[PDB]
Amino acid sequence: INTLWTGIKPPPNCQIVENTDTNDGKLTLVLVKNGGLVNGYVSLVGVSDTVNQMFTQKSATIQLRLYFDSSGNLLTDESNLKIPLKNKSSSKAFMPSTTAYPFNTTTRDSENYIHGICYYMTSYDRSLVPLNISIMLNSRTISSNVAYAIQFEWNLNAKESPESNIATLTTSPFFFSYIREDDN
Amino acid sequence: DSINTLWTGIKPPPNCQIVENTDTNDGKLTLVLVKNGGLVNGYVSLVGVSDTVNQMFTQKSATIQLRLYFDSSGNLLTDESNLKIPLKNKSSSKAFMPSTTAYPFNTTRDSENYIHGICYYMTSYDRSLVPLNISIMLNSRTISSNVAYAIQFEWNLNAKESPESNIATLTTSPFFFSYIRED
Amino acid sequence: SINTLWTGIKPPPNCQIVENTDTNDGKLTLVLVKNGGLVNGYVSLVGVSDTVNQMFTQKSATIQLRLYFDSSGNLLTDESNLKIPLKNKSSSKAFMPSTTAYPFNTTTRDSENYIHGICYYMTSYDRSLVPLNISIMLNSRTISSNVAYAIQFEWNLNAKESPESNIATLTTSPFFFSYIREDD
Amino acid sequence: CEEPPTFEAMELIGKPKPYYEIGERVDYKCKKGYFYIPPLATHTICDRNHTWLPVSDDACYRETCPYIRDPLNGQAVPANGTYEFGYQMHFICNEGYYLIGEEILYCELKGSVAIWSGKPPICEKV
Amino acid sequence: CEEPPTFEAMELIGKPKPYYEIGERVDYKCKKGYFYIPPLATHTICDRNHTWLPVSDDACYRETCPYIRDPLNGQAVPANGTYEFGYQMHFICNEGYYLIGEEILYCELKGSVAIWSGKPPICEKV
Amino acid sequence: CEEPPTFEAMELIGKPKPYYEIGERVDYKCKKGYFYIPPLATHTICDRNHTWLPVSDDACYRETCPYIRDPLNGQAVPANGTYEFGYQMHFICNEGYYLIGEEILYCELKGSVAIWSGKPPICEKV
Ligand SMILES: *[C@@H]1O[C@H](CO)[C@@H](O)[C@H](O)[C@H]1NC(C)=O
Repeated sequence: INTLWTGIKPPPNCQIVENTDTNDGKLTLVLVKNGGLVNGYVSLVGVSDTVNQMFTQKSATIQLRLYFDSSGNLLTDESNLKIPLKNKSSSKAFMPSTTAYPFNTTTRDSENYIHGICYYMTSYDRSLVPLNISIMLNSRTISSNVAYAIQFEWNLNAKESPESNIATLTTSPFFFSYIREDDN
Repeated sequence: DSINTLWTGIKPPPNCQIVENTDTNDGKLTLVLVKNGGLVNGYVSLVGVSDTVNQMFTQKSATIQLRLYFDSSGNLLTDESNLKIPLKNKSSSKAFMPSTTAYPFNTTRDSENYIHGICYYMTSYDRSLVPLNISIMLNSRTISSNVAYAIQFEWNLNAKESPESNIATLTTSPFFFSYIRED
Repeated sequence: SINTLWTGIKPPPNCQIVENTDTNDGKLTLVLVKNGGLVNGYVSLVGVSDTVNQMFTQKSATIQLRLYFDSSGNLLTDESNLKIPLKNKSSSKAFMPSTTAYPFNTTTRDSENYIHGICYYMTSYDRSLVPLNISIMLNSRTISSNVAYAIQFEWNLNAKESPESNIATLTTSPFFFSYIREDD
Repeated sequence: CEEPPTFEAMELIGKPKPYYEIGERVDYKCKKGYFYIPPLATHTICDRNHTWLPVSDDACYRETCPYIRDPLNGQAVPANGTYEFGYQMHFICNEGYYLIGEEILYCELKGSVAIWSGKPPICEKV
Repeated sequence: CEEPPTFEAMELIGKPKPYYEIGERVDYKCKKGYFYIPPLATHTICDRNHTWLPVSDDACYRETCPYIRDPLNGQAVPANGTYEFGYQMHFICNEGYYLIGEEILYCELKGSVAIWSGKPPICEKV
Repeated sequence: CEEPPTFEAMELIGKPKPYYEIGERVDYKCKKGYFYIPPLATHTICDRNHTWLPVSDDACYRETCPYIRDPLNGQAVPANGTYEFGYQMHFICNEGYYLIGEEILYCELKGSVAIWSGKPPICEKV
């Protein structure tokens, strides 16, 4: 049991727009155990029309947050990800360490975010547009059930909009790593 | 470790062709692919060998594209590839190839097939940094009946003014990546 | 079977950043993991002293921690800016940067020995992001007869105007890296 | 029963049924901008009657803005005194000093994060 | 055997020998600008005679530019019907609408990829 | 013995003791700006007397600047040392050519790295 993921080329498996009832995103997430760390791979694909219109604006923002119970299982009800993760074959071993990225009540430790940049390929000329990716580990909690949390946030911000019509939103794969829990 | 690493080896000999029309190896490509769960960890740096290559950065902008093709076994098709020396284990290579279901071979180039990032070039005179656009296309485009897997590296210079004024050894900062591997 | 070499999660003040200082004024989190012929790296920094947490009231600053190791792979705590030895998560030679990959030079100072990238600082007041230039020099330059391996981390601030106006806890986003490792 | 109670801090989890059975359970989660603190209730159930049990959104607290150190040679005092979004911060400069740039900063809520509507001011030496 | 046939779409792989024997195989790869699609052959052999077997460059197609949806309240028609590098795309705006910015876009070949020489236009409401 | 010798290139490693004992070793490391080259000594030891053994900072050299190729149609000749910091580089243009931009570049020490105080000049064709 080395890999915990959404699986390759998944079905619409998450909700990106506020107040919908139809999964409008294809989130590919791959978490791999490696020493005291976890290796991450995360890409996003737009399914709905409303989502695939987001990049007709000068700027947009997409935020998917995953919550987990004490076992390390997706709390599908609270999360924007609506389909549990599965092994490639507890998931606690894969969660973000609580001592490394605590759950705070006072502040939101800057120490809890991972920051980087992935890219969007335009429809017409394949040119690149930087998207700001940021991953918050644990930190905040919206339920008595929550024991672990991972939050992905993509951010568009450009002098002018990338697209003029609707087109399939796709974020370049962004790689990351964090200090993992370890049941115990 | 039961065959864990597939690479070009540390500090390799001129082992690839960068200039369009030629047959002498003018590049030293260091590539390290490591099996890790359902993923592969990547490490790739480039060094210039020929003079014509080491002059490329006297321009405001240049571009370098090495593409590697593989058979159904996972072995370098040295004939079609810009990499002219097969990969080897650190001790099938299929386990190391890019998944076909993850990054398909299409008939039109999914944006979902590219990895994008930035590595850096260190100038000769003041060691200052110059951003190079790195992009790795996984599969997506086949050029022969033999091809079963493909990895394409593309470095891109683009600056307000040229980094160098004379010829100097082109070297790209190590760029790390990961992809969903076949199995 | 001994896979991780690190500073440990959420460490005590464990390094000196201010040149010529009396006390440890930095909390360096470093995690090195064995993976094939490579090592996976995870490195974040936190400011402890006031003088350090004032560095970002300038338009630009620079922080450089260098770690040296003996032939065994053990921190030479005397020469290094890191003042507390690394430890396994349970020789450390297996974790060091290959000598054939990133040589120790007497002349050239190979561009082939540096890793380059960008991590981020989160401001105090509006959480906005400020790019820090990270650069990791592997081996390359020895300063003492004891040295057999070396890793140097260098963070660099450079902005149109200073990020902070008062003193505030300096924290660098986690920066991930990888290098070709030595091997017994 | 019927549509479960609505609150300011927390909202319902899942499709709101027009009619809940007797003994059926309903859970809440904190709204964007609020976060949960144990061990107060987040749920409610349909009692032997046809009303919902007692329940409050006290379990959910407002998002706080980051701590702000007194400007050098100055003093940063919360004016409404909360740090929760909504309330603001006042700045006063010591004797022989004068402030530059905004003696009041708002702690506004932007998205799911609470932030300050400006960069803390400077206290200058006259 | 002698020099193997030459083609438009695909070229030879490796040093062209002045004389090939019976039985040996010669392989082709698509030229810069073309890409391969299964499962048509890309090779050929020297038959019991001293000529080459049949073989075509049908396995290699011309690169294509990405699909372009009709602009909202408009219409995107290929002016040559192709999406093949070299040919272009025409834009027409419906009744009560007018175009802004380039009623024609070229599908040019840049490097190994075929792309559009501009951002598709808008159809505005008058 | 007493405080170990001081040097220009290398310094002491660790707290300087007021009194060292016979046979006790003391190690040095190169100072900021210098780097070590084998296999010369970088330590001394309290001999049967009460003085320190011989020892020099020859093991430590000055940081060097990168190699500079002769400008095309020109010639790049150093002024003094092996591209050692402190010393500079002179540029001369061949017959029928003229220099543009700084016929001298300094090899200055910035931080721990030795670099050139400018971009090598061009030799132009007249
Ligand atoms: C494409 O169609 C247009 C129609 O306006 C024509 O002008 C153009 O020449 C065509 N291109 C080619 C290569 O025939």
